Amino acid sequence: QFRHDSGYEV
Amino acid sequence: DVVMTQTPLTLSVTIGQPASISCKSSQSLLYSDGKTYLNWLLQRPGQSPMRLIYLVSKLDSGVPDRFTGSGSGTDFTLKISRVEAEDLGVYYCVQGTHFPFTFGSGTKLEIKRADAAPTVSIFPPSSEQLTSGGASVVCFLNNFYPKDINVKWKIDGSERQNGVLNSWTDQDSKDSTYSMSSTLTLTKDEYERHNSYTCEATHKTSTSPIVKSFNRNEC
Amino acid sequence: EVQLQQSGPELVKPGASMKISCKASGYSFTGYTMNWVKQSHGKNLEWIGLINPYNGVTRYNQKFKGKATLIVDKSSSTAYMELLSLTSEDSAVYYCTREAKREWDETYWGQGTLVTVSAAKTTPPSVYPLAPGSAAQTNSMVTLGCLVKGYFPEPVTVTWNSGSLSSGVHTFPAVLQSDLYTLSSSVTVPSSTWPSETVTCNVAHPASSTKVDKKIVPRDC
Repeated sequence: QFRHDSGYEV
Repeated sequence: DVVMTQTPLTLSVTIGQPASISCKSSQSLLYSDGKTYLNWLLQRPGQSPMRLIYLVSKLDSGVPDRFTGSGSGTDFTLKISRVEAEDLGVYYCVQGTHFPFTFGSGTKLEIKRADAAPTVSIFPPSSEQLTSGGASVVCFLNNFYPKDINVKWKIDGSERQNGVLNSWTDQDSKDSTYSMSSTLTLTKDEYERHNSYTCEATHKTSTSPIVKSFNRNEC
Repeated sequence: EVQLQQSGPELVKPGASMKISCKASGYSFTGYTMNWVKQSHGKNLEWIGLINPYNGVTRYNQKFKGKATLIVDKSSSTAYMELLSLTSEDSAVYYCTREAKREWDETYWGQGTLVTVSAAKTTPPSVYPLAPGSAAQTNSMVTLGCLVKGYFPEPVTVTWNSGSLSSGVHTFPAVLQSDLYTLSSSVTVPSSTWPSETVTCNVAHPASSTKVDKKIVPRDC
């Protein structure tokens, strides 16, 4: 509800 | 952290009229991918928040086209072209560009409508409660408008202010009214000492009351 | 469809630690990040942190570092939040939410979990039926009610006729007095149906595992 794909990897 | 400042605190709008509410951020919400992660939520009475708008202006599935979001950078706006009673609740903006994600403090949308007198109902203590030594007298003042109504209690015709607890519902999304409940808590011994119990719907203006009474000794 | 089913309400003592669960279903659990949100007093919303169940990435709001721990159980598609070293200010409603993966994905919220931090014991409500003190009236609708008195902690759940009476109900916010909550509920029915047809309020109080029904009985006149 805040930012899509927020659990992005590095 | 990004501070999200919403104005106004509350907005009161007649059905059919427009609504506009503002959300300003203390930092740009433009992310490095060119997108601006500004969202609008609506929290209706008794429910979890639900997103209406994302990426500033995109409507979530099912949201009426009466809702539009706009803005850029640090200044954002949610508009309702014509307000419907079901739109009431608290609108929050929330930013997802910067960690930690942060919310505005909300704008409560309230519906304006014609005056409505409360339906007043008074209830004696139950036999079950009297059995156990208590005596709560309950009064409902239901489906009125506008929100500012008061209650006055009388016992044997004399005003009583102690032992009175009140609660109010949120605005009704079908008829845009308000309701209030008032409980006068007495001991069984005090309740049995008197006969007549009166609940009055009052106003802070020179206006006629709406009264309901019962008698312990007769119906 | 997609559902986020959270733990029921909890009473917990200060200084304990306790777990909230969020059971996800209807979607690929590891395909979406989960967030947790605190709402105090039905007012301000605060983002606690997120967890990506696929890769274990876990980001916290620094405010909640050392207060919240986020884990997932992929085997059961369940997200967990541990709240540590509980104090009175941890009393609140906590939500889990499912984030979008693609831009066009829907987002979802759980129903919320009400946490009450207190040393007090549980007290079940006393439920009293509310019937008019008059024998008759003018209005073509009659209002009845139930007083749900002296319970702790919140919440209770009030229904009428096991939920078949849903229109015309006002269930009011509870008031706190002498360390107990009291609320009331009103229902308004056609006068031609009462008292010929029975009206009952149903009151559940999870913390005391109690469920009671009270039939509205007319005054004897």
